[PDB]
Amino acid sequence: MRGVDTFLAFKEQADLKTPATLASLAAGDFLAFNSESLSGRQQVIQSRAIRRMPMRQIAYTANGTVEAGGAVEFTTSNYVLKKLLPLIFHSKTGQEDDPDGDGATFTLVNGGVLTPFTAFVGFDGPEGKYVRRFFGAKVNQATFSARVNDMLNLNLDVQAIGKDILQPGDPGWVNVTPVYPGGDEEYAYVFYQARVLIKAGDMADLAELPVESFDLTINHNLNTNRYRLGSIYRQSLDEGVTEVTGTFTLDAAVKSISGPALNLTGGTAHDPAFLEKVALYGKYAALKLEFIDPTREVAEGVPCRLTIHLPFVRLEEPDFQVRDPGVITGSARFNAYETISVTHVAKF
Amino acid sequence: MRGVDTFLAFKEQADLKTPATLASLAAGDFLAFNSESLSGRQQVIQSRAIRRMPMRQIAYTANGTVEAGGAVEFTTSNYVLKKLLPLIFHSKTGQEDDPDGDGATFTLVNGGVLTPFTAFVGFDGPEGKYVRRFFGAKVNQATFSARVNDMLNLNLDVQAIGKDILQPGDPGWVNVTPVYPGGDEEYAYVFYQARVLIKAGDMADLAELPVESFDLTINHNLNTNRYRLGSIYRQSLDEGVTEVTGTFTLDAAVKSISGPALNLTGGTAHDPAFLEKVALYGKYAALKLEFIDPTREVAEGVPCRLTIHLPFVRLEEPDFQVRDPGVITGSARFNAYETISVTHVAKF
Amino acid sequence: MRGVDTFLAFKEQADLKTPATLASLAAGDFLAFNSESLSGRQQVIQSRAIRRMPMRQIAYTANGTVEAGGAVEFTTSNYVLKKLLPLIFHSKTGQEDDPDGDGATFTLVNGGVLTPFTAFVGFDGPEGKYVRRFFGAKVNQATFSARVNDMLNLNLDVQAIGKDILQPGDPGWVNVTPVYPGGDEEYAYVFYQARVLIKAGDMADLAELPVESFDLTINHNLNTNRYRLGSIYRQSLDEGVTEVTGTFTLDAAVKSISGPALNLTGGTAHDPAFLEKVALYGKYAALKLEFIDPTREVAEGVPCRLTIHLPFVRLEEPDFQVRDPGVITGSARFNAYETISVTHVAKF
Amino acid sequence: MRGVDTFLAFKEQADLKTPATLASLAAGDFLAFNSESLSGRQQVIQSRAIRRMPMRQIAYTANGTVEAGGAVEFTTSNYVLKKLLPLIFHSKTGQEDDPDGDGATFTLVNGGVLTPFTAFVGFDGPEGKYVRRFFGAKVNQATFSARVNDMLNLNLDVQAIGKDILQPGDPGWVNVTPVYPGGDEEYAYVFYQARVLIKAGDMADLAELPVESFDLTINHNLNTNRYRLGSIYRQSLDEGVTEVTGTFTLDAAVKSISGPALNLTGGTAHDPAFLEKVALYGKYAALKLEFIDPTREVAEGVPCRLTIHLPFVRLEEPDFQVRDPGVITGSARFNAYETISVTHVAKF
Amino acid sequence: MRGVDTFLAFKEQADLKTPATLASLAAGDFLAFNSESLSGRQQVIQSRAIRRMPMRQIAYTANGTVEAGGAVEFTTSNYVLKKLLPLIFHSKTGQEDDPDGDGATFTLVNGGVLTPFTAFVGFDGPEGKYVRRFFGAKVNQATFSARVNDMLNLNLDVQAIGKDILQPGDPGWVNVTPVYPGGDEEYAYVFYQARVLIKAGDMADLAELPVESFDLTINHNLNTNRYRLGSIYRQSLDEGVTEVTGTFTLDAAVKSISGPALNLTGGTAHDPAFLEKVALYGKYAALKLEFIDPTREVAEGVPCRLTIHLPFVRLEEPDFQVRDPGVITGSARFNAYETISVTHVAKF
Repeated sequence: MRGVDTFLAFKEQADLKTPATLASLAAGDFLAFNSESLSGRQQVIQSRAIRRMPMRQIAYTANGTVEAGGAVEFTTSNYVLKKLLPLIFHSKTGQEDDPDGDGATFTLVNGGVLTPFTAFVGFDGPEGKYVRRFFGAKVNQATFSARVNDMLNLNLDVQAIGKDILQPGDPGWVNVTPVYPGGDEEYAYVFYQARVLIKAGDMADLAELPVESFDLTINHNLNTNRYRLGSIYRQSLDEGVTEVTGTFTLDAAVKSISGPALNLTGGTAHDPAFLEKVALYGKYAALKLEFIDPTREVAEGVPCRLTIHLPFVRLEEPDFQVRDPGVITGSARFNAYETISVTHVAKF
Repeated sequence: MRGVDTFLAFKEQADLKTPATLASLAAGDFLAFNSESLSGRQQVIQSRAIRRMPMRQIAYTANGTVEAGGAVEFTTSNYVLKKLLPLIFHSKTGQEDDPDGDGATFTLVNGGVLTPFTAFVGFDGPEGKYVRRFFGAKVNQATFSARVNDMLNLNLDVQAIGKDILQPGDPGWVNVTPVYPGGDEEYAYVFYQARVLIKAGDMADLAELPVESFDLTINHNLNTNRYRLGSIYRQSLDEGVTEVTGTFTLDAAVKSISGPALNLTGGTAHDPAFLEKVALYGKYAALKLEFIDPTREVAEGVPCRLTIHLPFVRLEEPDFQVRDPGVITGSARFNAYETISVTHVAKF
Repeated sequence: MRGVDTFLAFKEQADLKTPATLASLAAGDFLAFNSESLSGRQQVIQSRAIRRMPMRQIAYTANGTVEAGGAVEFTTSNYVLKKLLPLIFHSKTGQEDDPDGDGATFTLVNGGVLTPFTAFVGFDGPEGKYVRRFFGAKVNQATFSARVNDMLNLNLDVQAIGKDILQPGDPGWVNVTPVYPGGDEEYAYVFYQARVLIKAGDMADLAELPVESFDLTINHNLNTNRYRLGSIYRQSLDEGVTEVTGTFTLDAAVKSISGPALNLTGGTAHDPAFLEKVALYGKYAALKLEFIDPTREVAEGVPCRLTIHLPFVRLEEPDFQVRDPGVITGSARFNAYETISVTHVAKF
Repeated sequence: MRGVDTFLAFKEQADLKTPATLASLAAGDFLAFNSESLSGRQQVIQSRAIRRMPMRQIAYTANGTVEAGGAVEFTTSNYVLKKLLPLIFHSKTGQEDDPDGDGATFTLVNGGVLTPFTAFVGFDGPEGKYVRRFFGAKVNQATFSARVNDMLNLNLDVQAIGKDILQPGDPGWVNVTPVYPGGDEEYAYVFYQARVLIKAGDMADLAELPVESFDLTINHNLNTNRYRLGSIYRQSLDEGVTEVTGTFTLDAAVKSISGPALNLTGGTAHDPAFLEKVALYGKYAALKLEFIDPTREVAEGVPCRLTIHLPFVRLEEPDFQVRDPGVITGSARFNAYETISVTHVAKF
Repeated sequence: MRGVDTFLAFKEQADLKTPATLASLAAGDFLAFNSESLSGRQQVIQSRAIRRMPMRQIAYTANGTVEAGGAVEFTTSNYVLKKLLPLIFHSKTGQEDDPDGDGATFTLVNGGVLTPFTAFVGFDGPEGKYVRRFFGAKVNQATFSARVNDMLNLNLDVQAIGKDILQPGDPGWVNVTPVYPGGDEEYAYVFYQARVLIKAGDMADLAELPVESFDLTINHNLNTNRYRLGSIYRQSLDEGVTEVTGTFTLDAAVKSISGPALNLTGGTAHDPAFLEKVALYGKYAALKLEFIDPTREVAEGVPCRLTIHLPFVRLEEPDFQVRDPGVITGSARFNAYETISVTHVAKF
């Protein structure tokens, strides 16, 4: 088997306990991924009755609860986002390809819940055909990452209720053929389309920072330990409180490329201690990570766009250490507080 | 001192507390090793009486219990196995060079015990001569490892009661000269002599797997904390329950090279999910790791052989992750349950 | 032995592990080559057991995995192409000597595989007779090269599973007599039959470039490291992704000899920065390397022909350096992307 | 196009990111060069999403960061030096044609910076007209070389932010006509005007060495890897620490032609191991490479002059190997330490 | 200085750290060499304290460890061998000019060590007199080379502890006058005195091969990195394991000139694949490189002789490539394994 012999398909399921059928998979369900590590683990119970034996005994071993889940990396593309953003957030408003050009907005709501889905990891190679079905899956974490000379990546940590293996002849088997968007239909976001914008203190508008890389993690803090008597499976994947953290790498005392000057008082003079003072005084800043593809138009004059609005953000000490006689660089970590919004303007 | 200036010699001792003498060492006791890390550690006790002092004080420090032990790697050869297999297992039946050709079988028995031995790490170089004697030693762990373009290695984790240093002029000193088997007498096992065989479900016989590497660990779980008032030494090295684990690396959907087809129902059709289903359904499989040297005959038509019979084995999820568009490879871990047997057919 | 005393014969084998027999060689298997460098290498394993010895020891050395392969240069002729193009590409459609005159087309297909073959390098000279048989061979790389005052050359880099030596008296020996096409039957392509055609931007048709030389490499990126326990041989030669690169030498600001004008907007005015702008704007160009022999007719009015269609090609900076007061010449490297096709129209 | 059809023009630009316009070029900007190799390279990004495809595909490729730069060789002449010495060093004091006759002195200062410039490589030939503009250029390295029967050459390694192509009809195009100094106005330095002077230990003055050739490299160690999200271009060319190295070829045990005797104690007796002892004892020597043209007067009795003052220099082992029964010759490498000064006395 | 103005003298020193005095040099110490490249290198340490400075600073630079060594080429002659063979090998038995005629035998012993020596490279020319003394020198590598129309050459790679320069007036200076053997006393080995003999398989005796050239390298693998705190010098030159490799050039399928036929079964029929099969089957062969000067008698009927016995040798694939229609020639590389012996029968 080769990685090209395998397909990945997420499909949303009505109830957490009812896996999607392998015959319902259609266009839009199959995603091109960078790597998958979904797996299931069964727990083994050993009787505590003391017995003389040189080694473990089959008659006195039982198997207990099962876990399922793992990571999936994606290159954040057009259809990948269309499929995954609804699985990462609670509410969606609008349509990406809305003609007016405001796209779809994804937010976390007060008592919102995550959509459960079934992950199919199918294999069709010279050795044969079989599908790993992970049912009752939820996105536990989602990291957006942007590096130089790279694309925008999206790493999902998924928790599931259980795994099973479907093979030709099983009661729920269909010989599925993955269908993907055309090469001319699917688009990705590259590093040179990115813009990190910050605002703090009395700054009038968002000023663009020259960062080298950025990461943004949404962590839903699912409770993956709700077991009961009479079942080896998790009984739910209840979501806790969403923790939105992140990091971005940039120099010490950087000036803004565009927008106002980095100055907590809104003045025109640059503050070489801007981020350090933001971190030291516990100020709240507004971030905006924005990808714009001008070469792709969604409306009359509206380009493809992926904006992440993080109003109210608290930075840790920016980590600007004097390590050598060269340029002082560091990574500023941050935690988002009140809300996170994601607007995706895209045409399909 | 150089590593070539040193010798290693294990010798079996009647009682755990009576070290073997340095004059009893003879042919068969000295082993060629890859590396040794046997050492002793003394514990330092510091009085808790509160006293004003800028630093620790010699008058208020005592030294407590001592540990000894460490690792020794070997290239699993003819005489190395002859010497070490009796130290790793509880019972031996037969003789390796038995003319009929079934060799010696080493197994763990119900209430069996490990043989204690003394490890001599001797040095004889331009600087002088001295022996590190580790008395009351037992094999705590033993790992067999096979890699491609390598030999079969055996790593022993040894626990001992204590260490001492013998030097010219001590009451128990003898100027020992290590004697080793002739180059034409000693043989090793190479990777291309190895065969991993598996069996599960209704499979009729053992089918050979094409694995890239394998490891098998026997862990005797010695209790190394039995101290008493009136002695700085361990009072015993009581063995717990032997845990036999292992791992082997191979591809997803491997087909067997020889034997039947990998099929849990004994059919002739290949099952591309064989190991995954073995792990997911908690089935017990039979493994057999076997080295055969046809170029070395022990009987009329019986070749040198080292077989490790692991009936009843439980695999973890085989770890077949889609990491890249190339061949999907992974490592299947396993735990052995009821018994482990080791047959060594060898001529000396 | 002289190079004239040796023959070379490729023969296609059903399975990668079953070498072709030396008795199956017939007309069409024997090829006239410029030079061969096929060879096998055995790996030597040295025991890591530390031992005092001034030099390596025979008793403590083992031999490990084997590689085989090397290069073979051909003068791209009639029968050479007939034999080798099926070994370099995945799919073939048509017959070279098809009466209609479209020849055979060789392409890479989505999940296509390379044909394994056995290479016989036989020697029959005053010293005696013996054959080097390289079994399980695949074409790893194939370079087409055209220079002025030369013929079209084809250099193959071949990887194989192993080598063996056949001699009179061996179980698989036949006294083979090489049979070759008649001098009046075999034809080659000369430099003055070549045409390099390019197209980019809005150019309406392919415009001919005056190049001095060209090279085109197909690289199948075989995985030559798939070894296992129990075998010194490679277990497969799995092909990765085919990388098609190349280079052609020409002057700076060249005009086209025929076809439209080199103009990214399809106009009639020449663009002296055509290739530089193609490389700087990351445009995709279409190349066509075409050999035509009008003196050899395959159909009523169809000449012998070897066309290499490379639609979608990306040039690197054309390398037009001002080195001296003479004509500015340079080499434009390129990488092909979507597909490569090779049409061979030939009569045998 | 011929090398005579091309011109080269450097022009200093106010900010690193604002290229000089092609209409601002005037007398003094155009330089006669020996060879140019300025070029730009775009990086190509390949999506990591695993997909079945025989070859790279266009829809899944993006292009990333760009580099620009290359080498330019000059014959160190009057106006070439006037133009380039200000680009190689940090500070200039004086005017070459100062009547008093001390010329201009170029030095590296503590926190000094390099001047950014735009390099125009223009072509105007039978094929047409177009300019390669390399904007944001800095001198990364500068080598002065003197050989026998040659002129003094100056090789610049230049790093730039990016390249673009200007052509008739572009928004910033002007039909520039290169203007050069008259043949009777421009002068060069020949080998027979050179003098290498050394001083070490207690030597009272500088003693002239008879060297066969010399090289002196200034290396500014620019940081050419400062990229950010949202731009394919380098964000700066920050200069590190200037490393000034060099080499000169001469015979073993050479005596000085003029000045004192080569003697680390200032005595009149020659030391045949002078350079070897300077290198072995880690002594610091003072070098002075000086070109004087007596036939060209800049003041009443002051000739044209190019002096390179390298106080404090450390030689490596002079490389005086006995290779043959002839004269022992070798090359002494050196590293300059504290400061480097360059005085140019010239009339224009 | 000319190469004829210099002398070279090795002298054996009692301890590695005590250089031989320049007054102890006498007849037999001075050797005629082809070329020397002995040199010393001092390491320069740069403080890591970050400081603003355009260039390195003398106050913040220190110099560290020193290396010494280099190559010396000799024409393997009578006295050259007498002097150097004891420095290349561990043990010597016998005297070259022993009347019985078995000469001196040089071998590597189990725990043998190399003799340290001091190398004097003295210069006495019109410029003056001075000696380079390299103390604590050991032979790291020694290559014997034989070509057609050449003499037998011996290239030594020497590692030393340090270098110093002695000059008239130093505390250890003596005006040494080199004394050499008379022209009528010294003899060399020419190519036409050479014989390469091979034996493998069941061959009864050594059969002579017609080779074009040969090389044999002894490599002692000295550890040249044993430095300590408080010293800039190496603390030892500990020798590792001696690797004896070599190569000889010959034609493909060569027959033996004398001795038995090249046949792995001892038969009288020639095997055209002899060396290829020796390399492919991993057989061990016995080589013997032997120079005999019949015109020089050491005993009543015993001629001058230099034999290199290499029992047990493993050849790589002989490198017999079909490059052209002429005779197939190649080079067979080999590694010696168990022992190497060198017998020198010589009269002085």
